[PDB]
Amino acid sequence: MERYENLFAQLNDRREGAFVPFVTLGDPGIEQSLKIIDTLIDAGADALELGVPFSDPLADGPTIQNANLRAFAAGVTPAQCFEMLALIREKHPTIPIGLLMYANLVFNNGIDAFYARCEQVGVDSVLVADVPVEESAPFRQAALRHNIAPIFICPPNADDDLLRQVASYGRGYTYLLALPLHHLIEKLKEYHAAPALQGFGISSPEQVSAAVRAGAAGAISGSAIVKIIEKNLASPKQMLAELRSFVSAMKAASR
Amino acid sequence: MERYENLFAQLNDRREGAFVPFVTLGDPGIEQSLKIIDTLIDAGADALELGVPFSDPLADGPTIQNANLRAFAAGVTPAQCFEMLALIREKHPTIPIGLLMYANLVFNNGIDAFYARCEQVGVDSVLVADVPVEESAPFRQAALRHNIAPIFICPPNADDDLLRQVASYGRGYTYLLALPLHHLIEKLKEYHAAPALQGFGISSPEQVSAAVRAGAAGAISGSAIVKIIEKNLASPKQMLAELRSFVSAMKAASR
Amino acid sequence: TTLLNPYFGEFGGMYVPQILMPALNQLEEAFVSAQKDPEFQAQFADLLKNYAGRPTALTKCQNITAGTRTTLYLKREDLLHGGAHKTNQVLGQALLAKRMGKSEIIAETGAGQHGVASALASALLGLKCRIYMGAKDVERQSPNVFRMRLMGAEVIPVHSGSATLKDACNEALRDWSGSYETAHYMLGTAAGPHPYPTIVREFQRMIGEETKAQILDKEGRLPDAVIACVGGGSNAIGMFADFINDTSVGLIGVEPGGHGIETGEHGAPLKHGRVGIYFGMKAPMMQTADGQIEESYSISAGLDFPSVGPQHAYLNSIGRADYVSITDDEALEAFKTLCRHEGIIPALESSHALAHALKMMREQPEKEQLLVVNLSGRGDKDIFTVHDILKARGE
Amino acid sequence: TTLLNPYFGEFGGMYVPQILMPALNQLEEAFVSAQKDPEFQAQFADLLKNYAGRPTALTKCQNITAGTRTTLYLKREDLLHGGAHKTNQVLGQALLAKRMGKSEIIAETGAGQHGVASALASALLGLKCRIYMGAKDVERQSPNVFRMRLMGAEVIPVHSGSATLKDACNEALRDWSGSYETAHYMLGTAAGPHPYPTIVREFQRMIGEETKAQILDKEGRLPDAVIACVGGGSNAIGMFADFINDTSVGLIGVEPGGHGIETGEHGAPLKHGRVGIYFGMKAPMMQTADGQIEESYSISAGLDFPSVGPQHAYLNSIGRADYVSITDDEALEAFKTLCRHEGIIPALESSHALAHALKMMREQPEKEQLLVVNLSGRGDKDIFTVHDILKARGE
Ligand code: NA
Ligand code: NA
Repeated sequence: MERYENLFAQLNDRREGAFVPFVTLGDPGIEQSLKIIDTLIDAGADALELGVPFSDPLADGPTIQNANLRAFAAGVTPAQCFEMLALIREKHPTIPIGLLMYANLVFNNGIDAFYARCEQVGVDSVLVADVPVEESAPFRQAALRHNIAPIFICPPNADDDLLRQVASYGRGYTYLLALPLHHLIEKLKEYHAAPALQGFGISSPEQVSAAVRAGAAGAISGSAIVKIIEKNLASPKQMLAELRSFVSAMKAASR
Repeated sequence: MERYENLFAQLNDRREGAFVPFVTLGDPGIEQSLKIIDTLIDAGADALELGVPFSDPLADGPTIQNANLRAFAAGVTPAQCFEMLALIREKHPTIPIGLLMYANLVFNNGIDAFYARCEQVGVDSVLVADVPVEESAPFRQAALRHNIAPIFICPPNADDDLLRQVASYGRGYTYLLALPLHHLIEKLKEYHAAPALQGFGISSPEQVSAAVRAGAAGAISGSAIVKIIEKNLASPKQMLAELRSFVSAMKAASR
Repeated sequence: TTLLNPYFGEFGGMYVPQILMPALNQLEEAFVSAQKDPEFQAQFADLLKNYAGRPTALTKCQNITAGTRTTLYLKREDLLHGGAHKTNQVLGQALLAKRMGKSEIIAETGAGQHGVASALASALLGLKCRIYMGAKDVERQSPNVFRMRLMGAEVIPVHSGSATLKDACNEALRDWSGSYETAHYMLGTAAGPHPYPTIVREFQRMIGEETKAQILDKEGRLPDAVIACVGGGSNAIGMFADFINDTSVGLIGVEPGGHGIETGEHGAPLKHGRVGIYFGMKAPMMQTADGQIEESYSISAGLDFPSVGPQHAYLNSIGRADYVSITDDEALEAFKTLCRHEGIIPALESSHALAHALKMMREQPEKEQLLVVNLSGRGDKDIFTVHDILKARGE
Repeated sequence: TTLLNPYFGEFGGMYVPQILMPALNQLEEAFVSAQKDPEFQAQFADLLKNYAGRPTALTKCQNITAGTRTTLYLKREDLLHGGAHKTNQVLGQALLAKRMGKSEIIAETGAGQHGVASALASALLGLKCRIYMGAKDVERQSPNVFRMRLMGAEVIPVHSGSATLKDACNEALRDWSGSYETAHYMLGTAAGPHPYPTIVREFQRMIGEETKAQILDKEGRLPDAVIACVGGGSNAIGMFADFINDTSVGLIGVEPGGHGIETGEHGAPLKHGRVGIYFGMKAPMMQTADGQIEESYSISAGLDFPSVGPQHAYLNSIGRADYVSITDDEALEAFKTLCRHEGIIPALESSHALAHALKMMREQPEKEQLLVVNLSGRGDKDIFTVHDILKARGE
């Protein structure tokens, strides 16, 4: 978490929103994925959301399931994912790194051991996509014991009791997915929630400026990035230039 | 019938059994069948049993169903059968001619009309293979109104009440198909049955002599004849010479 | 002499070779004795209830009749073990065979369904089952051949010439004529020589008896009409029998119209054939002008029988029951309608009965009427046939 | 907060994305309300009795057990409309969907049998049914696709990557997460997130309740053991549930052993897998060493599920129920044995339960024991599979 607190403090001083891209680790392959991630950071990403390839995903779907398939086709293990994470952190000491996980990969070798490994490689937060707040206690406890921020989704069908739980249990940032964003943000501010990142359908600069204007702390963009990766599988170099151009555009919109 | 009475009277004067071949009318074709029948008579047949091709036979089976099929393949209608019968009678005025029928062909155009046509062409007897004595009354009555002898089968599972009915209702001859033949013949003589012709498995001269020795009036041979027809379908002339040799042998055994 | 009347009016009788009369007389006496035996009835009921699954449901089909004044119930013989009504009477005939001390069963089949029924009854009751089948029917229905063999029956393909049901029947009877002391001939419909039309009716009559009790419980009155498909007549006479003396209840039998009566390709001898003597009985049949038995036709193999049971011919003649026909296409539409609107896949045989009920409702939709259709079988066996047709016509 | 306990010991729970919690909470409340509603129970009973054909028979199989001191009964869920137990709970879930004012049903299927069940229930009750199916399962079972379409369901082939049951499940849940106000997700076994393991058990528990009444009537005592196959767990928990507090009654669940546990090609996660979190639940599963879900294998498609319902994992852990496995070849031999000796063609799923009962009898033939096997389905669907195997091995 500390990295998130420091990031949001600096952005607030700059009157700035965060722009946070998502990619799957090892898509389309390890070295290229490391290249992608360094390109995202150099283009202006304020934080990263990184997916660990899973045998059977769900809160994602299409553009991302292919990314998962590509990473499996390259033979990427969770252990190789943790090695990439350590290297990313060794290159980039301050950027917040969040993981998007599914519960079985956290549970598989022991929950406390998973978050211990996150802390060892320098991850800052973990969102377990199929652990609702109702089931989250052992995950949250292990996360906090290893200085990892537990991330929760605030969905469109949220209600007031969910808002209070997400505000009370989340750290680092709140994943915002009906009330107008403004009112949802108001209630999240009233309940002292972690700074909200809007994460639904963020694909153009005007959506980034809109989220910050609504009172969110920034925006998370997932499918859009992985689509650029999808489009240029045969052109590694065009892939990176397109990724640079998109992220630079999205980050500019947050200022 | 009268022809049967005259035949058996003459054979009894000669201390002789009857030999009676069976063939299907129009097998393998009309002219050949007429040739077959004239060959059977010249070789020494004392009477004839003639089958009318039927769509769906039963008290016969294999060797004969093929004969029926052959006759159908030649396109033989019951009306063509009656024309052949009239001609056979025109060539052969004294030989008893018996038909083997199935009930639907007798019923089809009216039972009385069927036996009227039998009398017109000079048939002497009719065995309806699927009309048991229990159902026979309208058939027997129509037969007798047209001077046709109704033939009944005395089967191996016969009992005393069946013996008395067959003896009382049959005319011309009794079709004999367990009691030793001798005792069955004794009871049939005691009940004044029409002279018995043994008709089960008659295929060699010693069976003809055996039947007459048992007290039967003669023997009927069916499958054996149609087998000779079957064997020589490609040799019309060999067919007739083999038929002549078999019938001459079988008739000799009856003297 | 017989114990029971072999005729229904002019129809019926025992038109078999003399050698088979002792077998038929033995069967009649055993049947008459069995009907008087409380222990036989208790064993039969035990098998029907605890093995075959009787009583079967009487299902109200409200979706089908929406917007009309017809109320339609389906008698669910499709829910019987084996998937058709045929199971009722084979269990009775198999018990009757054991009553006569017999340890073997002879049967023959065309569509294969009667053969499956005879094989399952023989397996349950410990009887050696041999089944004659026209080899063409063999090839046309190799699933049911495997089912019969799975169930331990010996299946015997009959080559004859026409290699069909009539050819299998003839071989089965020839077998029976020499083995009846130890083997029973399990005839598959309410036709043939006496006593079979009577025995099959009595071993199917629980269909109508249950229906009567169920409809009185649910509606407080008897049906305006009960409706059943007629191939040889067993499921229909089983439905009709308990209602014959309830003269307010219409009895409607449905023969297959095939491609249409006017095409000559149908299986409707009762209304469009001519009385003849065949299959051991005097009954309406399909036959040529000079008396050769004609082939029938129906999309449904179970209804492809060129004659009909003599009791139906009799009920028609005196006007107690009415007989109609339904074409392939009408039966197919009824099949689709029941699948879609009630979630029940019916046999194409039974779909002929349903189709006529749908016509009674649709032609006069403000007529109040309470109808029961005998759903004689399930239609899983027909989905490939229905598929090939709809595929071949652009659906 | 929930109204009911989502856990059975450590197993179960609601491990779904946050967006699906309102749908699960709504379903739980509707279910709890329905269980307290005499009118809901009366409607459910009406459908079970008059449409599906309950109660089902309890059949004594004396031929099977000859020469032993085992008495064996079969609970005949094969006689239910549709031919398997799956029909009980889809009728309940479809009524529950209407209780929440829903007019659409979402389902997914692999073997196709649950899809056929959901389609027939949706047709009867007037619900729009859309069914997700892994396209490979599509190709493998095109009969059931036609059945579902015949019955008016929309079948949606899922291409994903692995195009299988898990891929159809994921698409069905993604659909549900955006449509739950108008659509109900009809899960097909006693697994998944709470409240489904509980709902499916309660809508299947008439199997064991009837069995208890029938065996007390016929034998005057409870079984020594009831035995059922376990794919996801619904037919087994339906049999077990009413006996759980009868501690003298053994509860035996049978997982598929496939080619043998030691080959790794099996579907026995309860005894040979490892606890994980997947399908919305914490439960035993087949998974790789670093936590990717493994594929299961069984000759029987209905048992090819790499996890198991959490209540079974709980009953095993406390020793109230025992779980065993049966290989393809053992199930095939039991299938053949029932066909030959009782005239009943069983589902290959249910044949795993029968095979274990045959082993209990054959290994200790002078042990007196009263056994009930849940015959969860009929096996007409499997005759082609059984044929190809016996043909390929020289039979
Ligand atoms: Na007919
Ligand atoms: Na399983």
